[PDB]
Amino acid sequence: MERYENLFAQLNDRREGAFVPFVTLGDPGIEQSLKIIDTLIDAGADALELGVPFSDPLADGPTIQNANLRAFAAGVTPAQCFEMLALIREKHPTIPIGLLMYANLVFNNGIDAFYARCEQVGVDSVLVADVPVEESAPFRQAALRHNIAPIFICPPNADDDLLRQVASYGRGYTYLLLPLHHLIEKLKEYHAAPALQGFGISSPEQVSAAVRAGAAGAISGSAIVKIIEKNLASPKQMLAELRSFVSAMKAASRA
Amino acid sequence: TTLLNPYFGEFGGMYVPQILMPALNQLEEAFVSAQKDPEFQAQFADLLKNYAGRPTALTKCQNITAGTRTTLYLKREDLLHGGAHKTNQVLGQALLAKRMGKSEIIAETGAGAHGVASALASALLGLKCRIYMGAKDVERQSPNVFRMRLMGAEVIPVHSGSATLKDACNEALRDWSGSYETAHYMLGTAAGPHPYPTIVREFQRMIGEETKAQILDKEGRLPDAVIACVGGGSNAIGMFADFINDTSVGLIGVEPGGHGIETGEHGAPLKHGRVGIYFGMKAPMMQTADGQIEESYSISAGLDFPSVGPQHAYLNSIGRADYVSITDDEALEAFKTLCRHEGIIPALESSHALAHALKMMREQPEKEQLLVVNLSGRGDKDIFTVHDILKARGE
Ligand SMILES: Cc1ncc(COP(=O)(O)O)c(/C=N/[C@@H](CO)C(=O)O)c1O
Ligand SMILES: [Cl-]
Ligand SMILES: [Cl-]
Ligand SMILES: [Cl-]
Ligand SMILES: [Cl-]
Ligand SMILES: [Cs+]
Ligand SMILES: [Cs+]
Repeated sequence: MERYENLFAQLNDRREGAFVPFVTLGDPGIEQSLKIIDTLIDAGADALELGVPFSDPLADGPTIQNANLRAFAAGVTPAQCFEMLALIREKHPTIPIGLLMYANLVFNNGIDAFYARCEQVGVDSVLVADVPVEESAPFRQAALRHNIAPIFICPPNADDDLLRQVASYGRGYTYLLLPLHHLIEKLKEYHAAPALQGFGISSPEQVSAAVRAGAAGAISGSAIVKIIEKNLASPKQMLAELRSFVSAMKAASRA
Repeated sequence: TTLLNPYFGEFGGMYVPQILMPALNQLEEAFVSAQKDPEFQAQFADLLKNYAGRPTALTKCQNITAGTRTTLYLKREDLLHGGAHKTNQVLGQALLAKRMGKSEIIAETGAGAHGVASALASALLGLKCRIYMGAKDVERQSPNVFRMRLMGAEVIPVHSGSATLKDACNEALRDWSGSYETAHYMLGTAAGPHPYPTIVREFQRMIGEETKAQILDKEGRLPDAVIACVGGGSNAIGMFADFINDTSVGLIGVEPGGHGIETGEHGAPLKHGRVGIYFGMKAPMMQTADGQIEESYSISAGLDFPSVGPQHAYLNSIGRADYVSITDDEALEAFKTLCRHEGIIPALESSHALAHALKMMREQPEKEQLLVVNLSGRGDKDIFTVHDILKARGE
C-alpha cells in the first residue's frame, strides 16, 4: 500500500504537519488498549506507532519499560498483538500504522515470516530499535519484499555518511532523534523519506516548532503513555485526558 | 564500516540503537591504536605484573588424579588480585578509557566479581565508577556491594525486568548511550556488541599464553585439552585463544546445567538454546517459543546468564571447540573434592570446569591425558552458599 505517501501528500495539500502518538499494544490490557487506540484516532492522530511488549527493551526509558510490565501483567503476547493489529486496521483503513520492534521478536520465527505477517494484518512500517543501518540489510530487504517501510533513526550525533545511508535505506518517514536545520536540509537533499521529529515531543509548541524547522510532523514518544500511567484507576478520565492531549497536539500542526 | 571483523561466522555483530554506534566505533579505533602502541602495552604489562600479580601459578594436582592416567594442572587465576580472572581485562579497558580521555566508568555485574574488579581498577586509575546490578543480585551479594562502596564506586540497583544480570546489562547500555562522551562502558565478558568480544579476548589472552609456556616448561609438550567454565565467555576464551592454532589441543567449555538440562532450569544456551539477537549480538539465547528472553539458572551466580559470547558459538559450529554441561550437584562435589584433596577453595563457577575434568578422568581412568583446568576464581564468596546447602542436606 501507499499509506504514508498518501498521508504526506494530503498533509502537504493542507499545509499541515503530521502528529503521530506512540502507545504499547495491550497496555494496560487488550480491551482498554483497543479503546485507547480508537480514542487517539478519533482525536486526530495522523498515524500510529505501536510497541510490542518485549522482555528486555534496551532502548526504552522507564515510562515505556513500565508500559511493557503492565502489558505482560495482562498476559499480552506478540501473537495477541498481531490479532489486535488486524482489528485496528479493519476499523481504520487509511491511518498509517508503524510498529516499534526489538530485533529478537522480528528474527524469532524468521525475518521474512515476520514481515509477511505485518503485511497480512495491514501494518505500514517497522522500526527495529536495536538494528543500526550497518546491520539492517536483511530487515530492510524483507520489509520491502512485503510492502513494509523500514524506518531508521537519524540520531543527534549523525554524520554525512549516515545521512546518505538513512536517506537511501529508509521509507515512509525518517525518525529524527549538526544544527537541526542542517539535518533536515541534507535529508531533503538526499531525497530521504519525510522527517518526523521524535525528540521529547510533549507540548503543542514542540509540534509547531518541528514543522517550522522543515520537518513533516512530530512523534510523541512517551507523553501518551504517561497519560495512561497517571489515570490507571479511572478508565473514563484516561480517555478524556488522552482526547484532550491529542486534540491540542494535532491543532498545533495545522498552525 | 569497521576496522576489524565484527562477526565470528554468523555470530556477533553490533545490534545496538544507531545512537550507540559512534561509541562502539570510537572504542574500536582506540583499541586498534592501543594494540600497536608499545607504551600502552608496557603500561598494561606493568599493572598486570606489579599490581595484579601476573604471572599466575600453574599448579599440578597430584592427589586428585591418584591411580589414574590423568595429569591435571590448574591455572591459578584464583590468585590474581581481586580473586578472579576478571581483573585482567578491567585493567586493559580502564587504560583504554584513559586513552580515549574518559573520566567515568559504567559496569554491570551479577555475582559481583566484575563489579569489584571494575571498582578496584577505577580507584587505582582515578576514574569515577558506577556499577549497575540487578536488585535481586544486590540483595544477595551484600559483601561484594560493600567492597565496591569501600572502593569508592556508586552501586545502582536495577528494578527493571527480572531485576537481574540481563536488566543490569540493559541499564548499562541505556546509560552509556547518553554519557559515552565522558564515560566508558566496562563490559565484563567476551559478549555484547563488537568490539567487546574481541577486546575482552585480547585482554584475557595472557591466561592461555602463560599456560602454554608453563606446560612446555613442566611437561615438554602441549596439553591434550584445556577446560574452562562459560558464563559469558571471558575466562574460557582467555585460556583458549593462544591454543586455537594448535590443532592437537582440545578446547572444552563448560556451561551450567543447573538442576538438569531436562528441567529447563539451567544456563546452557550454546548447546540447549536457540540463536537470537539481544544485548547487541547475534548469539545462542535461552528464549521462550515466541522470542522473549528466558531466565537462566545456576547455583553459581557468575554462570547465570541466558546467552554466550559469539566466538564460542563460532568455535562450536566449526568443531574447533566442544561444549558440555555440569549440574549444580556435580559442581558442588568438585568444590568439596578440591578443598579436601588439594587445599584450594575454588569458585563455584570454576568448579564446573573442574567437575568436567574429574568426569574425563573417572569415566576413562586408564586413558593417558594431560589436562589443564582454568581455575577462574577463588571460592571464599561461595562458602555461605555451600554451607546452607550441605546443612539443608544434613551433611
Ligand atoms: C570467578 C568467575 N569465573 C567465571 C565467571 C563466568 O564469566 P566468564 O564466562 O569468564 O566471562 C565469572 C562471572 N562473574 C560475573 C558475571 O559476569 C560477575 O562477576 O559479574 C566469575 O566471577
Ligand atoms: Cl483510517
Ligand atoms: Cl526508539
Ligand atoms: Cl586432544
Ligand atoms: Cl573434538
Ligand atoms: Cs595420576
Ligand atoms: Cs551461560
